[PDB]
Amino acid sequence: IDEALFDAEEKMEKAVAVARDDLSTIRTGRANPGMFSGITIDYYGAATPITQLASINVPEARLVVIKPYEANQLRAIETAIRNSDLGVNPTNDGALIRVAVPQLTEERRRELVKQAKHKGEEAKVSVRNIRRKAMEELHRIRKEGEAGEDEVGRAEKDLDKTTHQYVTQIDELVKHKEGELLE
Repeated sequence: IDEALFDAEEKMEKAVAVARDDLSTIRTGRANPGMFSGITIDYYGAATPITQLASINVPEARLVVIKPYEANQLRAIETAIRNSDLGVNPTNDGALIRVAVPQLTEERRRELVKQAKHKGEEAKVSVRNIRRKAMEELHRIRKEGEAGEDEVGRAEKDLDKTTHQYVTQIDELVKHKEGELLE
């Protein structure tokens, strides 16, 4: 009973954390390092995220400043940022890549709102699957008479509450993202 519930809770929480970082990769007004994570260059044979290859810094609200660890990688990093879906055009002063974040077209906000809702959908499905796995275990325990009927009844109601708890948190994260998109 306990192994199944505690493990389910621990996994749900990881899944919520995973969703939080997933949403943080969405292009938004008020730039963040997350939106750069998806972007990747050919780094000596292996595609590498430029989150790994540079130090992203966000001074002003819609102004990003990026410093490549190995200077000769600037061109490729700046080119990757140019050819990404971020809708930005970088410049450089020989050492630092300067990225100006333009305002999103209302035409592109709904599109990124739909991506934020989809990422939420993914994680909620994953939370539901974790519940189902724990729930099947609870059903097996009752079938085999490995715990009292009321004991499992209690665990079932606890498991449901926990699931709702974490499905809502995901909804909250998406609502908060949808808000950041329409700002």
